[PDB]
Amino acid sequence: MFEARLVQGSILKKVLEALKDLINEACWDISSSGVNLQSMDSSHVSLVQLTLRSEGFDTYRCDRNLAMGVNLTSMSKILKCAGNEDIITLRAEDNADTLALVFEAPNQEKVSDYEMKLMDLDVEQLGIPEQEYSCVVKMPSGEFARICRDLSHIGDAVVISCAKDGVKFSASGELGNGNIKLSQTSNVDKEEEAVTIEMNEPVQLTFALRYLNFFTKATPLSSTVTLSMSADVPLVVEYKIADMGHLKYYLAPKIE
Amino acid sequence: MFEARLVQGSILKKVLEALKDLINEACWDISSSGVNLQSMDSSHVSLVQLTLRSEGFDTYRCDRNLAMGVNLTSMSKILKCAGNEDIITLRAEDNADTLALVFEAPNQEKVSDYEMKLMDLDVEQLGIPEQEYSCVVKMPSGEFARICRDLSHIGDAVVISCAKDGVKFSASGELGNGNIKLSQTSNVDKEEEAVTIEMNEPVQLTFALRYLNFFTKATPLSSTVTLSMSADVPLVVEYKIADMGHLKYYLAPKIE
Amino acid sequence: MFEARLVQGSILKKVLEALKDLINEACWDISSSGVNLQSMDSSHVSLVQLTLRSEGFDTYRCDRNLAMGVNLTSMSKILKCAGNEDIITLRAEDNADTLALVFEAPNQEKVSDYEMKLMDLDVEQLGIPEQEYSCVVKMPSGEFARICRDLSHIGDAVVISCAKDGVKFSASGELGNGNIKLSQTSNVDKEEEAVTIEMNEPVQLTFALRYLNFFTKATPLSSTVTLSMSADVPLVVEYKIADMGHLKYYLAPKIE
Amino acid sequence: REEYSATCVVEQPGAIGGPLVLLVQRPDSGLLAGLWEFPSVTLEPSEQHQHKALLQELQRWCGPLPAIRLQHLGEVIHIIKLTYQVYSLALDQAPASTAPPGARWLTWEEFCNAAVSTAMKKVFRMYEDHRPSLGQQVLDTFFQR
Amino acid sequence: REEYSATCVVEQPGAIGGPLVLLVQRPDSGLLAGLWEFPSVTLEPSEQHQHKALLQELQRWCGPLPAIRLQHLGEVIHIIKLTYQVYSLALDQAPASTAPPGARWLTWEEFCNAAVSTAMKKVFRMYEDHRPSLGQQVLDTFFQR
Amino acid sequence: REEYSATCVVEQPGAIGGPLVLLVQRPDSGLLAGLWEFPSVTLEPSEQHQHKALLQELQRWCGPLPAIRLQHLGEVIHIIKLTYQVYSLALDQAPASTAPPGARWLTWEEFCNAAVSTAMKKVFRMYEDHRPSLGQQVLDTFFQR
Repeated sequence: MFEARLVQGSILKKVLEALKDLINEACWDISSSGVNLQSMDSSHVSLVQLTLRSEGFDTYRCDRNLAMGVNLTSMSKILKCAGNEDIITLRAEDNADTLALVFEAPNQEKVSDYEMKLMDLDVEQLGIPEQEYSCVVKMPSGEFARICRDLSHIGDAVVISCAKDGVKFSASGELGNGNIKLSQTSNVDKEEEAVTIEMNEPVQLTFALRYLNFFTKATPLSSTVTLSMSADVPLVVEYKIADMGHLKYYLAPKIE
Repeated sequence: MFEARLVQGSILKKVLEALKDLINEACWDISSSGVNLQSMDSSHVSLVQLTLRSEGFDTYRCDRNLAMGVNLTSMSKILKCAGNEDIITLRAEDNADTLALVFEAPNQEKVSDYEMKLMDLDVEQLGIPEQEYSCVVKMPSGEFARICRDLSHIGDAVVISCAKDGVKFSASGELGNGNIKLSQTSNVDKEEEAVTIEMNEPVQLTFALRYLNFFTKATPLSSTVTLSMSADVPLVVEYKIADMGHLKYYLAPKIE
Repeated sequence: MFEARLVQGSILKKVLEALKDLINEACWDISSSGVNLQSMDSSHVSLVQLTLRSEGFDTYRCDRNLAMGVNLTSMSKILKCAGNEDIITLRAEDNADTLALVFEAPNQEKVSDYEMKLMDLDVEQLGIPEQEYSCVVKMPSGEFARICRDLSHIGDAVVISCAKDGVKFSASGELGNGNIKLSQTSNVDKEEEAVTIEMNEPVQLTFALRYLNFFTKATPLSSTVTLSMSADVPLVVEYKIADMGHLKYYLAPKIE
Repeated sequence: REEYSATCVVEQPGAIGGPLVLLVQRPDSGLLAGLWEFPSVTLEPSEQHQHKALLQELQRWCGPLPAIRLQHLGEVIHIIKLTYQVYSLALDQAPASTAPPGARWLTWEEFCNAAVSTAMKKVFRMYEDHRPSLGQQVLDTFFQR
Repeated sequence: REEYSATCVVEQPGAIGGPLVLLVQRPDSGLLAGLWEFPSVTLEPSEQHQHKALLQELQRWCGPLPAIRLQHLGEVIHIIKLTYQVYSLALDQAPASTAPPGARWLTWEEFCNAAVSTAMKKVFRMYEDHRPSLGQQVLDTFFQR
Repeated sequence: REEYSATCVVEQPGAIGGPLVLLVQRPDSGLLAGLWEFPSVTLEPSEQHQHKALLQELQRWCGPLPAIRLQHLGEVIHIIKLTYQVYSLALDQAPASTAPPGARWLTWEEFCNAAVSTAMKKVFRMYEDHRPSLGQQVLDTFFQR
């Protein structure tokens, strides 16, 4: 018997919006720790890793570890029926082949309950070796979205440069090339609309803007984003979910 | 000689917006009482009934009962040229095969006058037996629109349940099913954002969400909507036009 | 060596937005006076004339008259990467076959520099005989846009009438016809949301609404627009760029 | 209002649980819209026995086929006035290339639990002789003239 | 600027008020855009008498037709430099299936009150010999080089 | 995961700098997406020598062609398990009508400086015998199972 009550249902709506376009079907790992989801896209070029700690729920209960295969498209259609201010509740009984979703309007006038048919497929398990990244970049989420959107008009690949000074975004195409240089904000501070660089070794990596434009669909989750890189190592785009967990995207770089 | 002056021209814009997508051509009954319009869609599954009492006009004049066949698509294109704050005036002379529409900007700087070519087709007259409905449901117009929109992602048919407690909206499809239960608001009150149930016999009817999604295009007319049902009786979705009349939609239910 | 620094970069974004859809490629005349651009569309029916005086730039420098052929589509894609509050800088060295564009974010945290590959084509030079127009019409830019948009639903041609009283916009089509009469605002005044007519001889000209709907894409440049006409003389739609220059559209009328 | 139509049940051998049958999808607008049915074609009652319209429609849903098995069955009277002539076609192999978007080759059990019109329900009955499901209503029943 | 073209007036017997004629619609952009005219095809002056481009265009607007009536008429000089060779084709029956989207078979009175180019106005004049309407202008007339 | 494919290098005489070759564009999604390569067709290893799928694909990119020159070359092993059989076709003239949207007839120098897959790089090597460019990687190399 698994039941999880989340007061801020907008979190769950945004999460499916951040996966629907990149992953069509994924497996949900439910346990005492919380919710975990790991899946690569069809091309095996990118991977998403969702973690929702149980402590971030109003109510949490899990009598048995569950492995739920879920059509993310179907689940987003259902979550579309939920209001941003609704209290969402996920429920999965022991001998039930379906997932129950209960949306509760704020003023208790309206109560919705859904039931998606659910599926199961043989999926492979991987691991992410938690290593030391040569350069960690923390920057506003909106700004990173604008950059990845803008350079998509110049070219289809982006070269991220790392140094102690700042981070550089470059792209080239038929019409020309462009360089977006973000300086290490040291005199601004104020809100977390700042840019901080923690650089060890200079990093120079190239990535596909198509996949990055799928990652920035997680922008509504967090005001900021962190990018982690190393020498010939997949990129880590991390979106923090408010004191509940995170949503990390992994993306493979290229070499000749 | 027919002339009708309406200060709030937005009413007429919204009305054509609420008919264009459902009815392509309809006949307009003009008389001393006001304006009346009755027409079914091509499939004969739904029907619209528009009533605009003459008392709701700034100026009204009708020397002869007129039966005007009007391409609603053409009339909406013309009404698109009117501003929400314009004073609209309809005029139809005796020996004129066209309808005159005069839009007057508020500050009198701009005056527009149009003339649609008008048509005529043989249409059949029906009647609506004003009967007693087993359950009348009054609810916010926006909420009813959200419900009909949301369940369209689950399935293509909706089952409306009636009881003394409340009203239930259910739908089923390939991904699963959902139930939207609206409680009888007795402790909320405040504005007309409340839900009131006047139930005699329990009603259970199934309808097509496609047609209902055409009805909710009349949402800007009224803050609330009323739904009337009976045992194996067409549905009455009524939209109140402010102290001028109403816009009623009729929709046939199904049985085996 | 040509360098031009413009604090209000929104001006340049709006200008390319006002040319992209009408002209695909054009030649840029750079000199000590400023920037000039003249080009007809493919059908030779309309012409655009852009003038940006050098005095309207924060910094201006031009050591050699330059004739730059520019793909306007490519330049708008690049200008899309600029924020409305960015300081745009155009730079063109002597022996450089590319145009440099530097976008500077307001708080100096972000600095972008682009480089479009640039092209060259043999284009013909024309001249506009600065003559006396029989009727000059000054009116709000938004209103002129609404008129040209609305009459596009009635017909594809518009007849502009001139007189001492006011200006009339008429169009006819399959559904009917319409007349938009704008009165000479003499009791309104207030802001430049007024309409002034300077009429000598009555003018009656017909134009294609398609091309006029390309001209109104320059609406964000100015709050007002001026229309100049004469007897069998191209139309002059003039958009004033704030103390920097203007953007004039020319459009040929018809006769049998 | 008299409306004349003509349908055909294209039958394929298939594998287990055969034989398989073709079924197209009705448009998303109109009377009895959205349901699946056998390929049909509307025509005037002056041409109530023409094979060209049917064979042309079958080519749009199956491609070319050797016209050497088009067999007549009977008459399906659907209660407008719908008059539908029921035909039958059997193929020795699979369709030309594949089922175009909109077609589904269901089995006998897959067809006895899907969704079709009450008119087509009487169409599958004549095919076997010679060998809670609701339907949208019409407002004409409640609003007389 | 020299531009070579070639048009043809496809004529059908029709019924009352005949004969009927085919007419395609010009694109919504360019010089004299939006008006209706007979099917035409642009080509280089090095190939100013080729029937392939015309017959191929006619098939796109009528389908296959027995090439047994393509008759030459004369030369239409339109004042770029437009040179158009005028042909003529007459059919004994109706088009192959129907008029594709963009075609209209108008009568003699239906054509004498529609909207065509001044070049096509001279095209219908040569066809009858052997048997307030405004037009968009060009800014080249006001802005000399 | 074993994946069987088969490609062909359609060669045209052309003019200067010949011979010319055809090249289609890969889809914008998947592994090595967006790059140009010779026309290829995926198939099961049970049908690893069929010409129908290749010749049908060539018709979609060139139209009909006299099947009188389809010559086998060798085997291209691409490191899933991609097995691609390399063929060759030479035409005596130009394509049927023109290159459909998505095709580009580049020269030898125009092809030695464009963008192709490392698998196709070995395909052009076998054709010449008998006569900084980066590529997207896969997360399987960093996340073992």
